[PDB]
Amino acid sequence: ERGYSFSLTTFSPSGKLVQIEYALAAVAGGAPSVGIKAANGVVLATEKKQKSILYDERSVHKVEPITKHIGLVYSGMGPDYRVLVHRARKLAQQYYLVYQEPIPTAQLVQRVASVMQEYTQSGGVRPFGVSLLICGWNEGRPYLFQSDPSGAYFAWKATAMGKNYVNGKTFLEKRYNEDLELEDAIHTAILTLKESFEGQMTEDNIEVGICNEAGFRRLTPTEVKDYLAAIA
Amino acid sequence: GADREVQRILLELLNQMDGFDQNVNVKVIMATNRADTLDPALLRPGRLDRKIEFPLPDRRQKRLIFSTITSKMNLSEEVDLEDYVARPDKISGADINSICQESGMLAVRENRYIVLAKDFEKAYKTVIKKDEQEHEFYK
Amino acid sequence: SAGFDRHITIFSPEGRLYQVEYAFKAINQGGLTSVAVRGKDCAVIVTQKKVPDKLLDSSTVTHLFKITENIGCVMTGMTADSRSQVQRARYEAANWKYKYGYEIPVDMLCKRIADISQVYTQNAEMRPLGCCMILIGIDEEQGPQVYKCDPAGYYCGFKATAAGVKQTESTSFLEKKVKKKFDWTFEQTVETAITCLSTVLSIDFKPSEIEVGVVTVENPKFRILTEAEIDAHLVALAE
Amino acid sequence: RYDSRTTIFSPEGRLYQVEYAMEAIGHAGTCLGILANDGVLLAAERRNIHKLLDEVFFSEKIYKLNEDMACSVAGITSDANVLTNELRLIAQRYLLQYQEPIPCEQLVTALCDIKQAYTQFGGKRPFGVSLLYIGWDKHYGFQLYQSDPSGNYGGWKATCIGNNSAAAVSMLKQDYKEGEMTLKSALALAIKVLNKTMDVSKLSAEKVEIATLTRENGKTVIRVLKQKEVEQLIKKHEEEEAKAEREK
Amino acid sequence: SYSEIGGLSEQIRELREVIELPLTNPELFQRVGIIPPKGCLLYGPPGTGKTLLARAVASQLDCNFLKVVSSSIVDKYIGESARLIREMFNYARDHQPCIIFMDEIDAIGGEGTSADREIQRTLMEL
Amino acid sequence: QVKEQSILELGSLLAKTGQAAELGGLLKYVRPFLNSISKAKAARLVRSLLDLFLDMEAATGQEVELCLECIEWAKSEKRTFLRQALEARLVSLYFDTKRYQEALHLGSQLLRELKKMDDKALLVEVQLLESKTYHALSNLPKARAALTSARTTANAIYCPPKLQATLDMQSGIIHAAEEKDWKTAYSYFYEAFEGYDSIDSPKAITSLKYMLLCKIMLNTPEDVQALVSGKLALRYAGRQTEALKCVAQASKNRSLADFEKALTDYRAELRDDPIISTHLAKLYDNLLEQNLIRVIEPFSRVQIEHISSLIKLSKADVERKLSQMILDKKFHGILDQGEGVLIIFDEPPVDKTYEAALETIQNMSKVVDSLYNKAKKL
Amino acid sequence: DVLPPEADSSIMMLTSDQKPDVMYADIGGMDIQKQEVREAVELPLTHFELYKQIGIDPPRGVLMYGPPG
Amino acid sequence: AXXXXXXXXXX
Ligand SMILES: Nc1ncnc2c1ncn2[C@@H]1O[C@H](COP(=O)(O)OP(=O)(O)O)[C@@H](O)[C@H]1O
Repeated sequence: ERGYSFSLTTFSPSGKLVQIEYALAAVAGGAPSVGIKAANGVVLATEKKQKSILYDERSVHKVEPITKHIGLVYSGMGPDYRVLVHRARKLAQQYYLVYQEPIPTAQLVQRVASVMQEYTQSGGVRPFGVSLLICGWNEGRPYLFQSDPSGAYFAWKATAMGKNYVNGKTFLEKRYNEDLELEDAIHTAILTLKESFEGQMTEDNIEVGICNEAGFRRLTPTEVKDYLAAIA
Repeated sequence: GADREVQRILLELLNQMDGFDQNVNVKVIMATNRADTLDPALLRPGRLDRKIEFPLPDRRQKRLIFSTITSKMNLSEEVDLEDYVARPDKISGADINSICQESGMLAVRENRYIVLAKDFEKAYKTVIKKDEQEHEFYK
Repeated sequence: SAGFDRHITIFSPEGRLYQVEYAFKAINQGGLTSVAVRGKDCAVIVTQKKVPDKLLDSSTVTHLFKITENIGCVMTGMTADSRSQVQRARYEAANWKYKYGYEIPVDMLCKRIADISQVYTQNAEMRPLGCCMILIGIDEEQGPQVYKCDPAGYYCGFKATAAGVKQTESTSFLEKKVKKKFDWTFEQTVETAITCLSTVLSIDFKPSEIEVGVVTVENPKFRILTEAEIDAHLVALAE
Repeated sequence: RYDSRTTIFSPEGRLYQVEYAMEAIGHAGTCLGILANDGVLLAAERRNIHKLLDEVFFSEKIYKLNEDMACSVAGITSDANVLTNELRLIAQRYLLQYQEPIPCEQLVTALCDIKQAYTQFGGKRPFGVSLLYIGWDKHYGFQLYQSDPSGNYGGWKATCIGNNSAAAVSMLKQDYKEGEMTLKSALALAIKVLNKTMDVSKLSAEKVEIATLTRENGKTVIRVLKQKEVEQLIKKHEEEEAKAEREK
Repeated sequence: SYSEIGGLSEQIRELREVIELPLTNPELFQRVGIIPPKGCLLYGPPGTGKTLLARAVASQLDCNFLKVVSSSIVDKYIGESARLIREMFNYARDHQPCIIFMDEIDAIGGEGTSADREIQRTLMEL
Repeated sequence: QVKEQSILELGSLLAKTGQAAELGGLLKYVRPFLNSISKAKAARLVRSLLDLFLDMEAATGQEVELCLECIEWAKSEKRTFLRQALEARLVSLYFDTKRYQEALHLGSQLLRELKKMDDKALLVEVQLLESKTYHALSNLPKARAALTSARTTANAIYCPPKLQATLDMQSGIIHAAEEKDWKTAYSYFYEAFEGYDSIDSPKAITSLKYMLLCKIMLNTPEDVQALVSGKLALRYAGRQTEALKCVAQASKNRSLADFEKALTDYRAELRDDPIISTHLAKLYDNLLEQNLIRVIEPFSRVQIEHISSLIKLSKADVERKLSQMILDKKFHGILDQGEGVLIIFDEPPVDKTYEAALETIQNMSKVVDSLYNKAKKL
Repeated sequence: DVLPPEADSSIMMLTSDQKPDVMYADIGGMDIQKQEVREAVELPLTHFELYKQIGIDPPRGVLMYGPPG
Repeated sequence: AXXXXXXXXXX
């Protein structure tokens, strides 16, 4: 596997496509995002910490919408996130114009992942080094999927990508009861990030979206501040 | 002929630790920072029996660590070491020794013979902003 | 730490794209620095214009370009690439206005410019553009705005940013400035940019040694302070 | 070494990349289809069964291609989706063009050529996915087809791919049943084979996945047995196991 | 003399601190109870005179100076590179006190090849 | 649903009114009500009903009785989660009532069932109650394994902040009873403190008092000043924090009389917390030795009357403590009573030469025996 | 005559003047780790009677692994 | 790359 690490179209002697793995390293070393599916909806969180006060925290939002009922959270090379979202909104849109119903979250990831897999079949295109968490509330059941640079889309109930992900998962499996409600879920989601965010959880440092029955929405700085104050 | 001579070393290591010539009362202490790259034969219960793990100090070991590095330093009574041992940042042991060894160096520069609370915060922001470079696009 | 590097499309084992990394280190090869400071209703960009010859046509040695009637940009980095990035932007905005019926907000113009740079990081066809852009514009409903798009395609909203050889101290200086919150008056902002650039380099800043751009909410137009004004501003900074 | 491109021939004449690819199937989950008259079954293994993982599809390893064709997968996840996508599109084209279901084998040849075609033109990575096919037709009834990454396919009466393929394939031979392959016998063997092939014992119901294909009143229901019936299936094998210990 | 290096008043002043102090007035460091600081990393454009400042500091203290061209220490044969660093510090124990001035240190400090880990080993030895 | 909320309120006001018979009757009266409500709601209701009931200070003897009746009552309806609930509280009540052997036995029953079952949240709670009960019984080496059982199961559960405080406080008591390591004893108390602090629980003060005690016992009576003011300690600053303050100066000034003034000045603050009594008493009983030796260092014969004056202790008190110190081989001396003097002296060595001879004599005694056997051969 | 052998410091056998001078209480915390090491590389030399009383030969190696610093 | 080396012995 030593010399086969580079090319994404040459199987290693052990049948290991290494380059996809190294891309997954770029995900495993990115901003921590946490997802929890409460029986009332889907809650996503990620730390939007800038490198200095010179930044305008509200400029770039990580927890984002695709349609009215789907949103994304990423842990990896940012700019590679944006190219993903646009092909996501377009894909979410291209579904609407053809079928006229909001794209089921299963299909969107099936085609937001199939977007990823396109770049991992030829030499001359780097894999999308940003794992994605997709929340949606369709057909009356909250959904939380993770699409990876490798092209495989999971069906996570609650996970966390990015730095210190192993610890985050351990906090879950601990404080995750399949029978929570969205209100409690937000507290758990914030806490899971709290295990790694190196600092006070300022309202311009953590960005949270709630995928409930009515639709996904990036929480305004205050409401999180209402939430963050309670947890602290 | 190079990876072969690194392997001739590990095997010569393996063969004396638990091999035909059993030694009496020769204990071997080994330290590594990875713990998974190590060959499975050198982690098999018999050569390196106890695989002690040294995890990053929690909110408690950091207190004990602070109390021993500083208990020799001259700290001005207003320095509440519990104000810095609670900050969530995952400082490591060198970093706690650092946040202290350089903390005093800031006091020494100003010719003050007592480390004051002001320096520790000036020290505390230098031994933990380790990103610095980053590039902002790996996030 | 060279890594697989030699190709922009091949990840390093740790998950770091070295070729993209080297882009930024090419950014400061221009040997100059630009600072943008966002005030209460204005944004001021100051650059270093070190004309190393008495023969150079000083009029065309500018690092400041006008992307559009309301958005002005400064390039820090390779002049050739910075020129292409400027030219690509102008089309991107003009296509934005022509396509949606209004002038492109300074917000997106860095996004589209960033998006263009990002694909050059995946598809190993174009060598990445080695220059950072700073977009300043009086944006309606959001006051003056500043953005800095990097070689890898990362853009952020900056209360103040600086790119160039002395970026670490320029940002540390600004970081020291913005925190002692004050009434950032247009005079204050223009002064702040000049001081930031001056302190880092340790120069007197003769009238012609810089090119300060100014955009204000009152007159949402990109203007480059004429050499007479910088001297007036500079003398104001002294006293 | 001649393993740099999928189109380079080794001096002995071996396309190494194809050996590397098909050998890559080993890391994947185990899928088996047993001999059966009036039916044939697929049994897969859910390799990743962590707790926090919400089960939304219930069929991570068994796909339905045509109204009477089901195929599992054992290999790369990304390639598995694209092949299963290309498989269905091929099958439905045949239905549109001939207004007749794609007769199984011509489905495998259509996919096998697609998979093989990658092993010929350069710059495309050899599909690292083998996949069992079961189904029925008006031509030969129930059939089992074993696709390989190297494109080569082949009819089979009982086969397993992926993890511990050797252990499963031999045992499927050891108790191999010809003619007497009623569905019930197939189910008992299928869970019976997974018991040792699957390292973790007790063949916990949720950790196994059986989908059966039967010809009912000319409708060809493709079934994915729910946990409840697996529990009794695992119990049915579990009860039979204890009686065998009486030898001691 | 320090005066001969020119325009580095602040930088020369700093390097005096870390290097000069622990060697001349240890009392100050032991008075406050902190172990003497050891080591200064001088980075700058080539030819700016990093070595001279590091050479003047030896001249003021009258302490022996050992100069290692760091790039040279990384010889091709395995384990020679770690050994040269080891002999340096082992030499220091015999002759004290010595400013061990390592030239460009990027070579030894700052991955999958036999030779790609020899750089790794040499850092661990340093 | 509506019927559930009110009965919670009636007990609370009744608990304020202390109608234990009404509350206990209510608890038995709410028994048919408990059947009418959900298992989850009733549990916390009966918990709060039982917790509130057991909370009342009307110790009429039905507390154990009612909990036993509550224990049986859950047995009939098969509400295992609740029956493990009443049992859990019953072990708690026994421990506070001094009834230990019963507390351990019932808890030992609870641990038997809980271990295999779920609700590890109660295993830690009950596993702790055994850990703290085993300490009072004086079985320290069995509490160390007990607590590490709760801290080998805490790591696999949520460990709420309140519980995380208890698994600490009991984990600083057990490092204190061992009297070997304090810096670790103090560290857990500080961590134990901060956990209780946040939850604004009354026992956070017990956290602080022991912290000061860990500082005092570590020969650092100066650090007590700081914490007693601190930042999180000011809010709690009161008599209790003052109790340890006066003792600390007692050890710093090394005044057995001063120490004794503190022990008498503050009786319900040092003598009513057995961890503060056993450990502190060991101090004064040790501060006396280190001071007796310093006084006797010069003299070579000193009237037992005089040593009393220096140490500021009654002749009887020094009469004894000298007697035990000589007996235990602390200092080499002798107390002559007919002259009221302590004859200090120097112990000469054991003159190894005679020890090598006595061992050799036995050696040669064995050889002379083996010579006999050769003699038998004739 | 048989002169005494010479193996005092061939491979840097720690001399009586190279004692690192770091007491156990100087190391901070590491309560659990210190005991595990203190149980395989320190205790058996002193209290070997205890090990042989239980029938287990004392552990002979320890591998301290964890994040750097 | 990295080259291990043998050696003779000039008497
Ligand atoms: N800034 C300087 N001040 C004084 N001498 C200098 C300076 N820069 C270079 N020199 C001269 O060059 C030599 C020192 O350069 P050196 O320290 O080797 O540069 P560097 O280490 O930065 O590559 C001496 O001969 C010195 O006189």
